Amino acid sequence: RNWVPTAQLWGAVGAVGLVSAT
Amino acid sequence: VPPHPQDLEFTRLPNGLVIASLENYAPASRIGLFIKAGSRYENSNNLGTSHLLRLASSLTTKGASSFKITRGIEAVGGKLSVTSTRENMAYTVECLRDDVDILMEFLLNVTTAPEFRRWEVAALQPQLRIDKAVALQNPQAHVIENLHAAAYRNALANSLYCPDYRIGKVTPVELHDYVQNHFTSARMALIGLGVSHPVLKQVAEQFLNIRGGLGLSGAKAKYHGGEIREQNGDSLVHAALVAESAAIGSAEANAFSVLQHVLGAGPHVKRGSNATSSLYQAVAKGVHQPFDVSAFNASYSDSGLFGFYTISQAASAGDVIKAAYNQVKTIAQGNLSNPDVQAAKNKLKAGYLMSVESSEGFLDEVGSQALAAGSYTPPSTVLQQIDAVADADVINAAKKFVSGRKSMAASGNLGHTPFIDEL
Amino acid sequence: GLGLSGAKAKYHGGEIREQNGDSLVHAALVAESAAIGSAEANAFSVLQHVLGAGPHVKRGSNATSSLYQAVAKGVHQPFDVSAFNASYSDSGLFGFYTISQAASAGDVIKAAYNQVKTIAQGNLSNPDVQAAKNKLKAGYLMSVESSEGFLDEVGSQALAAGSYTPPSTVLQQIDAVADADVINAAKKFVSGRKSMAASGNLGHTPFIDEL
Amino acid sequence: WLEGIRKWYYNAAGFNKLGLMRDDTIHENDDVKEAIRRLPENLYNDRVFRIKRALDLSMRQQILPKEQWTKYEEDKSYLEPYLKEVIRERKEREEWAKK
Amino acid sequence: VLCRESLRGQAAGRPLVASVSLNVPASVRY
Amino acid sequence: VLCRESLRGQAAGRPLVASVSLNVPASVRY
Amino acid sequence: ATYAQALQSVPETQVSQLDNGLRVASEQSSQPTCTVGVWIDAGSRYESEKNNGAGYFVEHLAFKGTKNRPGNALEKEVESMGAHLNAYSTREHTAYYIKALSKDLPKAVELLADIVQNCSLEDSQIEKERDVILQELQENDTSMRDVVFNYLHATAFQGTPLAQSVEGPSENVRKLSRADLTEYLSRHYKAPRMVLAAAGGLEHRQLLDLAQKHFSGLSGTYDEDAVPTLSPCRFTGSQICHREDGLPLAHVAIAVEGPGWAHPDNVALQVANAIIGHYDCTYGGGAHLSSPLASIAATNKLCQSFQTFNICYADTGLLGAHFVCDHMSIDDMMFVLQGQWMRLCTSATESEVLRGKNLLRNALVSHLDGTTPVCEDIGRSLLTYGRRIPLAEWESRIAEVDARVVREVCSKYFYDQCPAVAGFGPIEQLPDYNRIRSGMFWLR
Repeated sequence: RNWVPTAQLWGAVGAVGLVSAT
Repeated sequence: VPPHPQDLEFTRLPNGLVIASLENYAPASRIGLFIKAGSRYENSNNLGTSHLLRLASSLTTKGASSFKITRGIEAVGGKLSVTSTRENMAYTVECLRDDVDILMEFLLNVTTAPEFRRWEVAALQPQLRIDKAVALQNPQAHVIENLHAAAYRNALANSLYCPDYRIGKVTPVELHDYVQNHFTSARMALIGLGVSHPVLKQVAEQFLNIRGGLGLSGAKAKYHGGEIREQNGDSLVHAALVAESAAIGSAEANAFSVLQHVLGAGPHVKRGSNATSSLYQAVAKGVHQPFDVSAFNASYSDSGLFGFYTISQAASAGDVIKAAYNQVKTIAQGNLSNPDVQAAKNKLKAGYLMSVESSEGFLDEVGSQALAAGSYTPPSTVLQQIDAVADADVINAAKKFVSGRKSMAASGNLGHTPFIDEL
Repeated sequence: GLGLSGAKAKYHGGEIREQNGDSLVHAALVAESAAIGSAEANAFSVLQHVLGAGPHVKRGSNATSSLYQAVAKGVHQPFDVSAFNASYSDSGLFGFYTISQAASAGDVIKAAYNQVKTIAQGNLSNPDVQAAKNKLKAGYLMSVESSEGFLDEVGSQALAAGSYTPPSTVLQQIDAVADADVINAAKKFVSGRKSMAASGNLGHTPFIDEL
Repeated sequence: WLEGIRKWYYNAAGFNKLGLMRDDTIHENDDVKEAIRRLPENLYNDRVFRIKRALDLSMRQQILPKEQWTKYEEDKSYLEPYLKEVIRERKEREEWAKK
Repeated sequence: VLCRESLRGQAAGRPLVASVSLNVPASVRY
Repeated sequence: VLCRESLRGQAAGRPLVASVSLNVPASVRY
Repeated sequence: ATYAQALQSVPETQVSQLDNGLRVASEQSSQPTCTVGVWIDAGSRYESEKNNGAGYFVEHLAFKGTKNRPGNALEKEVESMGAHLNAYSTREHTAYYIKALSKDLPKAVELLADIVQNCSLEDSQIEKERDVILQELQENDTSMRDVVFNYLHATAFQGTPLAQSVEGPSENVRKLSRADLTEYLSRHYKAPRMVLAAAGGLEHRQLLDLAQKHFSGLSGTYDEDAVPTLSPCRFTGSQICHREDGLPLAHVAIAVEGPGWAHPDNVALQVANAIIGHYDCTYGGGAHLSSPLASIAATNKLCQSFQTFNICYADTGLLGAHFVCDHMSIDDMMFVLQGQWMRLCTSATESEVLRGKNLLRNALVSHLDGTTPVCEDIGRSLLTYGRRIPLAEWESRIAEVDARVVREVCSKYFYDQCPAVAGFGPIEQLPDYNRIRSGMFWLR
């Protein structure tokens, strides 16, 4: 319900961060 | 625009149960099941059983679990209360108009079909040590327990709160039996507000038909004379001195009830000096301190108490009680003008009309009468009842106080607080 | 300040009844006896021993005890009753203490009370008093036997009077108590204002006015 | 029908040789703990000893004499009626929490 | 409590009535 | 505190007298 | 009939206005007794650093003899007629009112007009009420419930009028002159700033005749120069920690800046505070209670009581909560409470919001029962809202609220906001302000 936009944003943070570090 | 007032309907079933609904057209509903069950119908053995039963209203029933009762009522914004007197237990539910059937369902489940599980009752035992200790912060409460204890012998001498030794000792079997004996048709009375009569009658026939032993003449309020004096070490010295008044059914009750208002009943003006109060003015002229005194009047279907309550310093109590006592004695000898009674009657009948104004007080008054008599007598007749009280009845009531056996109870530093024999 | 003497033992009549929820029902019923200085004290003290003072025989049935025999014939249970006697330099209390079941207390207190009332009216032979005096004066000599009790008795008198009066004179004091003094003491109990105290399950345990 | 092989499995289980009933060997959890807490003094203090004795046996690597073994017919299900209610109340709380 | 003004009204207005509830705090009316 | 035999003598022989000490246990005589 | 119909069929409140400025309002019923009174935009927020405590003193002196009815003649006359007379002072609203028989309505309105307009203010009586207030300020000092709330105001609205207590500092009470009281009266007690409310069995026409005949003597305009209008008060996120281990239980009051009387959000904030709810140790439900804070607090026995409040003023307020607990339970209570705020801001189920609505639905109808609460509602509504709001309008705004609205509104007022915190008692455990401020947003 409410954690869908949060988990998507954290999903982006993790994705772009893993792309950043490597 | 003013709306029309409807008649309070009334039905009494063949099995003995009293029913009374008022179609209010209100936003809220207000339903109560009044029962002749309370501190008095306990005995020497099973004490504090009404107190635990009063607390246990949300415990698991046969039709609904404790969880379901709490959450189901709260989810509709409702609330289920229990209001015990010495005589009567008033299980009352409140809610919106569309959620009636629901609150009623839980109300009936609690009152007709409770389970009283061993572990749930055992879990609830320490709550009555709390609930007692909360109320006993008001020293009024403990003085009144001691007053009734010392005034009567067996029946009304039972404390409303559980005796301290009985904390933990009340059994689930005693609750079962206390319900089975007292929560019965001839002893019960279902009141309604903001609800149609036929459904309330049909529900009362369908569910509230359970009849057992103890119906219903009753027990004897054996009046006695006593004094218990609890040394407190408190800031003030709370005390009370009463004698046997009349029972609620007669015109004598109204004479005592008027005499209460002739004397200092209780203040009307915020931060006033208590002007028209008799007792306050009698003691004020005598001793010059911070104090309070007021006329205490208890009336039950069996018996009643009347006198006054005094609050004072260590030494002042001696003077305050005597001066108040002498002011009761001076009115007893026909020193009472007609305007004093005519004011007091107006204070009483106004105060009565104000007490029935809010629907909670109204319902408590309809439920009072449904048990006490088995009938309803509307405000106008009560106004006539008050206005018809003669001055002679007030002087005779005041005289019955002084002549009759005395019951005293006090708590504080009582070094200069008198005994009954010293009066 | 102060300097000896004292205030006033203002005697009254009262009853406080503490609901206990106990196995037994402990209770006591007394009236104003005499103060320690007079011969009336010795009459009450003899009257205590005429009535059931306290057992002498280990595991006995309390034979010569009056109160125990009066209640035993009435009600058939486990009980105990005894004559309670307090005497001070100002005032004193006398009566009896009852221990019993819930329902038995009503019978036990009445039957014991009636046995005090039968003595008070005057049924008392000379051997009863002469035994009781012998019990008392023996019990006194036994109380002063151990040095702890002796010292407490010498210290009792040093404050109470300001003097010492050796055992032999106390024996004479006891033996000189007439039968009339015992009947008058027993009568002063019944006639005088009453003081009660009870604790237990008191449902069938009477008030003072019910006596 | 297969009450036979049920009775075989009971004997093959072997907790009866230690003098334990079936519900003494139930794995504790939040429901069982709660059911065991709800037990009245007698059944609690009994299971206490039955378990206390069975552990003492298990220490010594022994079992009871054959007559003292628990019987499939006389194996009382003392814990069930409580545990059923605890589970049903939890299911109710979950079904209410669902909405 | 402390002075005479606040101390007014405390004296027993009526026989005490104990109320307990599911929602509302437990009170002792009069 | 079960039979009549042991229950004899427990009735109050005299006014209670509280003794406390440095060495000896605290007693309540009569 | 249904709840929605009952709301529509409820008696419609009616308001008239005198030429001199006074608003006159009424709610008619079939009952025989009634409440009638006077509500005034006056109190602590209008007071200043010189004359703080004026509104209280006046309330103290009000019911002592008027200029035409001296000493305790007013007191005797109200008492002897079978009626009650009462008063109070809020920070923004002073009010006097009489509860009486409907028959007695004309005399009641006259005695109200007499109390307001021509007050005596006897000098010998000011010197006695000086001691009475000095006693009463010590009576409030022992009440920990009040002390912590006055501290909450003092620190929430620091350096502004709302920080001031309604009773005022003991020094002002000791030195407040008759010149200050009379000037405060002459300024603030006037017709356009006042409302006459009534409720019971009474005719609006008759009340308006009584108000015209007795209250039209009040002035209706300014001297062109001394008309005080409310400057907005600065809310400051801050803490006050009256450490006192001698007292038995710690009281904590934490709040964020409120909406103000005007804001529609208030409804959603009342629903919000209803979800978190309130608890006391005498409650029945305990472990099975709906609001998780109460359930958790009941099971573990964290606190004796807690209560969520929304104190409202003209353009601001205090939205938060209050709790009373053991000295080892403060961190936990705070953690559950803030946990509930953050939860409600971020995640709010449709079911619990419906419960929140129904609690508020029931609260409105429960509160407006009897004449005195309805007369209060009228008198307060006209000073704050401007008009009386019907129960149907309230229901429209409650039905408007769903889960998304509660989240959008709770998160607006509570998420990542500095809260005003007030602690009195054994508060060694009371979390550090940085840790409290860290708790006002989430991990998330």
